Amino acid sequence: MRALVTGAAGFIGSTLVDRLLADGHSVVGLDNFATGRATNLEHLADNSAHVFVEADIVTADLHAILEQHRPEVVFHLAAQIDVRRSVADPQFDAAVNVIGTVRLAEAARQTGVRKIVHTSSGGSIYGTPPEYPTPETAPTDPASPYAAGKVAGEIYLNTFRHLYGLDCSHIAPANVYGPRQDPHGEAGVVAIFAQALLSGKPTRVFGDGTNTRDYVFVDDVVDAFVRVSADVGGGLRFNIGTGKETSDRQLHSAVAAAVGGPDDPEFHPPRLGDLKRSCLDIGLAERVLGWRPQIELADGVRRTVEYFRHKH
Amino acid sequence: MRALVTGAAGFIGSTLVDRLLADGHSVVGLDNFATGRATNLEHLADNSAHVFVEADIVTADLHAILEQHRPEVVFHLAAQIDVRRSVADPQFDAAVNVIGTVRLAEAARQTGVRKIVHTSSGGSIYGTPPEYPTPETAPTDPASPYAAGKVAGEIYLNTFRHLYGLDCSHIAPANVYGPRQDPHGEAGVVAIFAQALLSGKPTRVFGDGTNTRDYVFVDDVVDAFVRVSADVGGGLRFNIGTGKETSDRQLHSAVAAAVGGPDDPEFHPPRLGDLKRSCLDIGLAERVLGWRPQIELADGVRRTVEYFRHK
Ligand SMILES: NC(=O)c1ccc[n+]([C@@H]2O[C@H](COP(=O)([O-])OP(=O)(O)OC[C@H]3O[C@@H](n4cnc5c(N)ncnc54)[C@H](O)[C@@H]3O)[C@@H](O)[C@H]2O)c1
Ligand SMILES: NC(=O)c1ccc[n+]([C@@H]2O[C@H](COP(=O)([O-])OP(=O)(O)OC[C@H]3O[C@@H](n4cnc5c(N)ncnc54)[C@H](O)[C@@H]3O)[C@@H](O)[C@H]2O)c1
Ligand SMILES: O=c1ccn([C@@H]2O[C@H](COP(=O)(O)OP(=O)(O)O[C@H]3O[C@H](CO)[C@H](O)[C@H](O)[C@H]3O)[C@@H](O)[C@H]2O)c(=O)[nH]1
Ligand SMILES: O=c1ccn([C@@H]2O[C@H](COP(=O)(O)OP(=O)(O)O[C@H]3O[C@H](CO)[C@H](O)[C@H](O)[C@H]3O)[C@@H](O)[C@H]2O)c(=O)[nH]1
Repeated sequence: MRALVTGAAGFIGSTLVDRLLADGHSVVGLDNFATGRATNLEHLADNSAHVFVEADIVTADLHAILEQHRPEVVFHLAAQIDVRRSVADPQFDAAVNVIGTVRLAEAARQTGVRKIVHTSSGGSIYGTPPEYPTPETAPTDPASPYAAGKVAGEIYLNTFRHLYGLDCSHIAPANVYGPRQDPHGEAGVVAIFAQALLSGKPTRVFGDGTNTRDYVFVDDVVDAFVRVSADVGGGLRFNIGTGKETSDRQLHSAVAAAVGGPDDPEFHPPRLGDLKRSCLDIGLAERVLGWRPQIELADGVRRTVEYFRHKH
Repeated sequence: MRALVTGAAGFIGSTLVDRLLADGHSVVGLDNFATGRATNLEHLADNSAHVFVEADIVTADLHAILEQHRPEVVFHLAAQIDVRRSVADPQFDAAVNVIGTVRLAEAARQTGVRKIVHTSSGGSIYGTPPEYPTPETAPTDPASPYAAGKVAGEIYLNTFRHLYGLDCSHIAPANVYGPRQDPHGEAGVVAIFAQALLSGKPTRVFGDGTNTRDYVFVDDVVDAFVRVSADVGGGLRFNIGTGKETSDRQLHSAVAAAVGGPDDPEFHPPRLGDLKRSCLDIGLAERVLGWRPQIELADGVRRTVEYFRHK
């Protein structure tokens, strides 16, 4: 089928592109390189099945783009990704994550797109939830602007589903990690730890290091995207994680073990916007999509460290 | 208290301005006249307790404005109000209703504001609801971009409440009608019927005219805004309506009885985005705020028609 991936030059996006190409699809990648990198797609230069469009979802003529490329499925991964950045500038975050999503939906409903697969944030949309691991039936209760825009994105797509019959499902990942994740930002802790420890540069945890996240390997997330792209799970959000909690301190230890380096992080002050715990109930994804995470943290971390070691 | 009202040149907004001033508050009104009218505020020219700011919530320096005026409560009524327009231009609707709300919250949290009273849409946010009358416990299920943006506004304000402790409550009105509603606007059916029947111009219904709404008078809505502005109902939405259903067709008869003469409208195609039924459970507002509507449709229609006739 014809596929279009927004955020295609990014970590998850470029990985998804590779998978869709392997599955025999024609893929249009779309990105403005806000946080994505051309290097993530450079290996595709001579692949006729891939076309890249440099575009900002906030202002580009998405109607024209979709009219030309006629995707059957749009995988919407383009977003402002950093929780702290969303606190610092909530308007910008809302522009990219809400307005960008709205413009894309409005373009899509006009061009015969069958389905949009949205990227939510299973890690943050529930805020501090009533129970862990947290099912999709739990109320959204965002406590950062990033989380709020992700929620608003889902709701708008649900609206376009009612209005035009434009199908949607929402992939709501926990904390995704693996090869191609940028080690030089403030988000993407696995990447940050791996490269810093390989380079012998300082590392840090925040608060007392007891905050937990649910760490899910990129390939597993990509598989969920592909599964939900079919006429399955229409209208639904799916938590995409492992349902296991790892503390900041425990993560550091795991990455240090994989690197074979010291396990001696610095301790820095808490970050406003960051939840204390995150753990997803992944039963619905199993039931509806037949999806289960295959990669355990130890193995995923090893593969991530190797990515940094082999980097040219 | 010091109050700021966004959308103050509008129908509900200017009415709320009057109420707050009467209650002894100082008021800053803010509007860009997208749909509001200067005539709604012209009587305030000489009142020093009131200051008006011409500003667009999407682009204005809201931080500077709120820093200057230091409002304790912000009543947020500025919005793109038309469902059909939201379908025509979802991006614009989202810019005003979502981005505008986000910019206001971000300004408010930095400027010592105690509470934002948001205006949601009780009539539309539930979409086709699981029951009637519809309680606030019913899930939101918007079926127009307008409704979606209203829900998104609520959620962003709830977010700012968690993040910064900026208090918020959501007033979710049904179908508000009464004096100062734009007779020449695209929204406002009671205004449309009143204006047209007074002019002897044609009146029309969409679909087969079976679509129902909950008609709540402006003065009752304003009272709910006042009640919820206190330290009560934090983080909560309140349906503000009558809990009584009136169809597109049945309203026409009421207006014609008030105006006089003929009672025979046309019948045009349904419009994309418009729901079929709407009726709000108003129990929560009663229990929590002590709010009850005072004005019944017949009485409210008389008032509205009389107002329009006087011009
Ligand atoms: N990594 C995680 O833990 C995780 C899990 C849940 C949610 N997500 C979501 O996954 C998606 C991909 O994130 P990622 O981890 O690969 O990070 P990333 O930064 O590599 O991916 C985001 C991509 O979107 C692009 N982009 C940003 N703004 C854009 C705009 N206005 N127009 C066009 N392109 C734009 C960036 O340039 C980048 O390539 C995002 O929607 C993110 O919110 C990430
Ligand atoms: N009338 C109803 O039935 C009803 C009920 C539920 C919800 N609402 C909400 O009530 C509020 C008031 O609506 P109304 O019925 O008085 O209509 P209105 O059009 O008279 O009031 C809206 C006001 O907002 C102003 N405004 C719009 N965009 C603006 C912007 N970008 N910057 C600054 N000001 C801007 C308009 O100029 C106008 O004065 C709105 O938030 C509306 O969505 C209306
Ligand atoms: O140098 C660092 C960086 C981070 N952390 C810790 O690592 C964890 C994860 O932080 P990230 O910034 O890597 O990611 P987030 O938890 O902010 O991720 C959130 O945003 C993502 C988008 O980037 C996804 O949406 C995800 O679901 C959501 O939880 C936190 O507990 C943080 O304290 C450290 O200990 N040291
Ligand atoms: O000439 C007309 C115009 C409208 N209508 C009918 O009148 C009803 C009300 O339409 P309005 O445009 O007056 O208002 P909405 O129903 O669109 O109101 C919605 O948007 C409002 C904001 O403008 C509020 O948010 C409200 O809660 C929400 O239901 C509809 O059934 C419509 O079909 C007619 O019969 N004839």
